[PDB]
Amino acid sequence: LAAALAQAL
Ligand SMILES: *NNC(=O)c1ccc(-c2ccc(C(N)=O)cn2)nc1
Repeated sequence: LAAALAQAL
């Protein structure tokens, strides 16, 4: 989950 969101950066 973190990675899925983190992609924004
Ligand atoms: N918001 N951007 C990111 O989080 C992000 C962009 C690109 C990459 C990345 C990682 C690894 C490679 C490689 N060829 O090993 C290339 N680009 N990470 C994060």
